[PDB]
Amino acid sequence: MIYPIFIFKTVEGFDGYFPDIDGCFFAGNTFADISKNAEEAFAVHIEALMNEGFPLPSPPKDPHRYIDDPRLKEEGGILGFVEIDP
Amino acid sequence: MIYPIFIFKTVEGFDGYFPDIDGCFFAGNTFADISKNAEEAFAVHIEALMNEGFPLPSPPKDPHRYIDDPRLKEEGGILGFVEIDP
Amino acid sequence: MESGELIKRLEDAGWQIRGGRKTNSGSHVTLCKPGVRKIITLPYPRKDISKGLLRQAQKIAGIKLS
Amino acid sequence: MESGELIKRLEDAGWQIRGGRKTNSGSHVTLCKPGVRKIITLPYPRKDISKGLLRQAQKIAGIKLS
Repeated sequence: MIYPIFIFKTVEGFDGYFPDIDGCFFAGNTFADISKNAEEAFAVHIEALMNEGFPLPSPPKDPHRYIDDPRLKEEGGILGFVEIDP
Repeated sequence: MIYPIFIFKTVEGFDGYFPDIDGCFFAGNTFADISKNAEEAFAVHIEALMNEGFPLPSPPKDPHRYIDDPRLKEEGGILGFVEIDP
Repeated sequence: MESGELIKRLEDAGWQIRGGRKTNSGSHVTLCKPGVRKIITLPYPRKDISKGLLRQAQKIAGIKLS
Repeated sequence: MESGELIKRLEDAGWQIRGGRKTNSGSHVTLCKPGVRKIITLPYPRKDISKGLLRQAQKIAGIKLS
């Protein structure tokens, strides 16, 4: 399944988070690096939610929800896509 | 190859274009359509250019170079990027 | 605005339908303009088109947005 | 601000490290805070963290980071 990520430029390369998964952050030096790191972050994060009994995120929303997300505008965020297979 | 894309809302879903590829437009309805349809529009566009023997678009900029693009600000668009490979 | 009206605005600006192309999500229309070595690739058919897209279409093709 | 600095600020705010798992040369740490039904997942080490990330981290942790 294709997931949206919000990413931001750093000195090393990029970092960001899943806008649908509160608290799930990741980073990488190249786009290939940060997509790998994001998948890793995803897996570690979902398993923690399930272990703790916290709400699990839902699949990606309507495109309007991302186009209207002020976090992109605020800090020089870019929308990316990662394939994740649970 | 990494290509920046600009994304805007329609009633239906979204549309947009490749800022580094004049004339290359795409659209869709669901979140999953964004990267998929962007990539198909690219394939259609480049193949047409090559069929006619027209000049190919100049190489794409790094996505973060478009972060302050007034076209995004003026019509409520967001900056994305897709990875394109043969 | 729909795909059809955009295409006719492009024709008004001297562009011509080159042909359709079909891939694994929907179809596309390509256009060309005589004496110009460029292509416009449009998603088709669409019931609505963003002001963002239209502004860029004007930028590249010189259509009226009216 | 480094990954490690951000982690310590979270600990100061009462977030607790649950452990960390091996990764593309680095790792990811998860944190939870008693009474909060959120997880924070961070890559480490990172020499620099974007203001975009920090801003979102502020929202999840409910503190400023500066």
